[PDB]
Amino acid sequence: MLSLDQRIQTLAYEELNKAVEYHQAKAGTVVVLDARTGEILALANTPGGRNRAVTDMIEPGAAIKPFVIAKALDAGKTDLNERLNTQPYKIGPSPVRDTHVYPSLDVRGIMQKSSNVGTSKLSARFGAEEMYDFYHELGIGVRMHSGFPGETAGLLRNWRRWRPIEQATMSFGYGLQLSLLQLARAYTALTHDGVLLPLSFEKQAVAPQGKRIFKESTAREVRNLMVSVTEPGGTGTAGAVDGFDVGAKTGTARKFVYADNKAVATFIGFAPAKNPRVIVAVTIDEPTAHGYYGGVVAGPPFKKIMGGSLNILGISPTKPLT
Repeated sequence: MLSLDQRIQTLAYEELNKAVEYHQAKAGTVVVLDARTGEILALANTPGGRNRAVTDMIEPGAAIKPFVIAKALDAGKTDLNERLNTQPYKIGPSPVRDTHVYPSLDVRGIMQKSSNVGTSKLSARFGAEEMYDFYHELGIGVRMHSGFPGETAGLLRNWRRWRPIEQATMSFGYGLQLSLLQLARAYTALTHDGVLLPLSFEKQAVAPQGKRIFKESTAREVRNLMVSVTEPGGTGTAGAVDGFDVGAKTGTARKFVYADNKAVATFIGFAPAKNPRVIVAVTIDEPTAHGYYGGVVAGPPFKKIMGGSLNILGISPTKPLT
């Protein structure tokens, strides 16, 4: 009747509490979607006061980067061969920096290493109004109308109020806010070959009519780029799943005072990367023990939830098991 798959939800709820307790976090959330139909297979929240996946508005941090890269590729403002100067720079007083000083990176490196500089430079190739409409067409600031009271629209500030630094920080996930469900929805544009899905709490006999945001070719090429995140040399190797190519993104969103230690560890990805079937999104709110970063904190729960979901759904491994 409903789209909930109890086998996946119980797996997700248990793996979530495991991670939340181990790292002594304030809260956590997991979303599992059918990557081809948008059916919500699992929605787990801890300490399960409210449905945080739908209600809690967060700055996504680095999790939004693949959409800026996809947009730059879709419109032809960059390509897969271009190497971008990724030295840290400033816009007036405000700095734009990565964790490491990379002299140059292509779009694959920007995804792989999670480069704020590279992503902001690609975004700066669009006008403020262009990015505003892009973010709004991704559903940022658009209510899900899931039915749960306390649902949030999200925050997308009017483009006319954007300072140049603010457009830059939005490109790597600060200055706009959305729920984990909204963020998981947006990734259907990458898995469903450029077509954004509306999501559904009930079973779907066929994928509903979505809305195209990217060319099919753009979505496929971006998916390949994101597999470098879980492969050695990427920030999300802790989310690799045995027997699959996993395209994913990690982020450590910082919170208001931006604090250097209070942060929401995020890990979101899909598999099988080339022909995705499952989206898994994990957020761990304010971990205080055994790590800080989305990769190390939310990676392991993603790994087990993704691998179990693929197994539960009977998805054949693409590579030999180890």
